[PDB]
Amino acid sequence: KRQVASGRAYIHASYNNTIVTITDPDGNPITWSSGGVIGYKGSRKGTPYAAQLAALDAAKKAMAYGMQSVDVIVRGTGAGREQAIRALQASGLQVKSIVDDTPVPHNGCRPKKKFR
Amino acid sequence: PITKEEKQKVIQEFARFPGDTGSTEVQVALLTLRINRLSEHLKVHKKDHHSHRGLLMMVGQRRRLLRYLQREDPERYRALIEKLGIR
Amino acid sequence: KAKVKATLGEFDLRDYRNVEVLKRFLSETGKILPRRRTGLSAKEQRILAKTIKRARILGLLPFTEKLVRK
Amino acid sequence: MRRYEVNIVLNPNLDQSQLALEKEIIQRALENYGARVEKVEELGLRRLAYPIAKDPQGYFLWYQVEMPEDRVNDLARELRIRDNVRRVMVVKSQEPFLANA
RNA sequence: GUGGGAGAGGGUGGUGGAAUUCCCGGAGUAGCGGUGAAAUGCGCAGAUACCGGGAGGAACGCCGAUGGCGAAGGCAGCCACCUGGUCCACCCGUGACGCUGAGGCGCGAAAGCGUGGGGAGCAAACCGGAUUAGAUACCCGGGUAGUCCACGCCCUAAACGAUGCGCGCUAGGUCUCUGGGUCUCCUGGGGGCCGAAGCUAACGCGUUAAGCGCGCCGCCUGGGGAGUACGGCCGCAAGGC
Ligand SMILES: [Mg+2]
Ligand SMILES: [Mg+2]
Ligand SMILES: [Mg+2]
Ligand SMILES: [Mg+2]
Ligand SMILES: [Mg+2]
Ligand SMILES: [Mg+2]
Ligand SMILES: [Mg+2]
Ligand SMILES: [Mg+2]
Ligand SMILES: [Mg+2]
Ligand SMILES: [Mg+2]
Ligand SMILES: [Mg+2]
Ligand SMILES: [Mg+2]
Ligand SMILES: [Mg+2]
Ligand SMILES: [Mg+2]
Ligand SMILES: [Mg+2]
Ligand SMILES: [Mg+2]
Ligand SMILES: [Mg+2]
Ligand SMILES: [Mg+2]
Ligand SMILES: [Mg+2]
Ligand SMILES: [Mg+2]
Ligand SMILES: [Mg+2]
Ligand SMILES: [Mg+2]
Ligand SMILES: [Mg+2]
Ligand SMILES: [Mg+2]
Ligand SMILES: [Mg+2]
Ligand SMILES: [Mg+2]
Ligand SMILES: [Mg+2]
Ligand SMILES: [Mg+2]
Ligand SMILES: [Mg+2]
Ligand SMILES: [Mg+2]
Ligand SMILES: [Mg+2]
Ligand SMILES: [Mg+2]
Ligand SMILES: [Mg+2]
Ligand SMILES: [Mg+2]
Ligand SMILES: [Mg+2]
Ligand SMILES: [Mg+2]
Repeated sequence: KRQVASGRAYIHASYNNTIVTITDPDGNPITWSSGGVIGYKGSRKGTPYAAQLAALDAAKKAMAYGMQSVDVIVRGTGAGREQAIRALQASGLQVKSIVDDTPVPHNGCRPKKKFR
Repeated sequence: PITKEEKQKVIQEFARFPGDTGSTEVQVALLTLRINRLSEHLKVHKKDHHSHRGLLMMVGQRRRLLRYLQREDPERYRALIEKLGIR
Repeated sequence: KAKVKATLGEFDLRDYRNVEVLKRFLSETGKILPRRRTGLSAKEQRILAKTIKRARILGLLPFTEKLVRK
Repeated sequence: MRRYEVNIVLNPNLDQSQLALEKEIIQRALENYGARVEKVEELGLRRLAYPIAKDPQGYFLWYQVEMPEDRVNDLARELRIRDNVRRVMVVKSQEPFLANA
């Protein structure tokens, strides 16, 4: 009910999960998916296969919205951070460009004990 | 801070003779100038401790030079002290 | 590979306003390039870093950028 | 009195009345604080590397001046109080250290 | 003295972007988070993800180094101001004015104390979830003091180069930071690495001495008891000498 025909795709990948949000050229989201949206529940959500399935599910929902041309934004690092982009390439969506916009601070906040 | 104008003014004021640069009198004069400058800088900025250590060392050097002058010639020592208003 | 200073003129390392030449010393991202790729001495690099930060605060050089093709 | 360089980035969208007004206000600020103006370079419209005050562009000014030292910070504050002036960076003048001489 | 130089040296005020959190709004469904697995937890009062706006605190990515500065503790965005130390060249001035230093005085990471502010993130205590034979721990989710600032205390440390300060003498080689020079190089002054002689119980040190000498200060005399007791002094207390 939108007929967007073009937009962005943000891939947020971590070591516990990978999620894909397909949005429009001025930032508002259209659809999304993740390792928990699909069957997997626990650490299974962090596998590259779950990332591939999440990317494919989000891409098919975008097809339902009528998406053809997609720009890719990538934030984070984890298993399947690349598999998501590979499935997104071979999903049937013409990939416009891939961009890694992983937010990194300028040494602002103190991390948790795990991260020091 | 201390530019060449003020520095040369003080040096030509405290010289034992035209051309003299490193007389004990001139050394104590320039020392006392920087001493007063720093001590006025330390009226404000009470938390500047490294500059205070520098001031301690300058005080020590000026006191050593004054002790030497007092040992060698007491009259010129009195003249210098009265001219600068110390001790 | 070519180092930045090797292909450059007799330019001012203290000019924070010349974006044309200061852009050469930034990476694909907004990061300052190391001395391995700038071919500068320690003193030259130390001056270049401060001039780059000056230009950044004046909105002439990017604080950070986005990586492509990743 | 030392030599300084004042960089002024203000709103680009001004028309001639507003721009001349802001520029004459900067002039009056320079007069009131004892800033002898040695030279001036007006670049104007320039593409910023990052948006400043929601605007991707800015209007540039550069003044090489000679003024007393203890007044530089107060002059900078008075220059910043203006709304349209988005960036003020006063820099002590320096000699042109060269490279690849 | 003159003339140059490098620097996260200190203090004060200003100022920039990234990121976290929170709030407002848009769009958008069903989970997010987290782990070796999980669960507490959060989510239909609309979360997570995405976009725009606002607020606030704290810390400064790339540059960055095996680097620099400082007497030590220690000191990293940028700008301005106030200020300390230091190095080099000139061979200009004074003419032994020097070295060390019991006491004293000042400084002194973190944590801690008092009064008043501040509070994002982190986080002793604590509240829960797991794990386990048990879990008072490591792992996960919360969370106070605190961490931050002003002022006044506290005087400890693996406060380490486990190497007190100063001066002279005793092969070089190699990397480096910063000056000067007639600039394959030389000559100072710092930071490393090999290694002459020599030293050392050995490891190792070796012109940055743990070598050869000199001056002065501090300290040592088997381990446990024990940095405890008593006494004194200091401290609001903790406690310190
Ligand atoms: Mg997970
Ligand atoms: Mg303004
Ligand atoms: Mg500094
Ligand atoms: Mg400072
Ligand atoms: Mg919302
Ligand atoms: Mg609920
Ligand atoms: Mg619930
Ligand atoms: Mg509820
Ligand atoms: Mg708040
Ligand atoms: Mg680094
Ligand atoms: Mg200085
Ligand atoms: Mg002579
Ligand atoms: Mg003589
Ligand atoms: Mg001494
Ligand atoms: Mg003593
Ligand atoms: Mg202390
Ligand atoms: Mg403390
Ligand atoms: Mg307190
Ligand atoms: Mg936490
Ligand atoms: Mg915890
Ligand atoms: Mg239990
Ligand atoms: Mg000894
Ligand atoms: Mg040279
Ligand atoms: Mg040193
Ligand atoms: Mg050397
Ligand atoms: Mg031997
Ligand atoms: Mg050795
Ligand atoms: Mg020795
Ligand atoms: Mg020995
Ligand atoms: Mg003892
Ligand atoms: Mg015994
Ligand atoms: Mg004890
Ligand atoms: Mg007794
Ligand atoms: Mg007692
Ligand atoms: Mg008592
Ligand atoms: Mg104790």
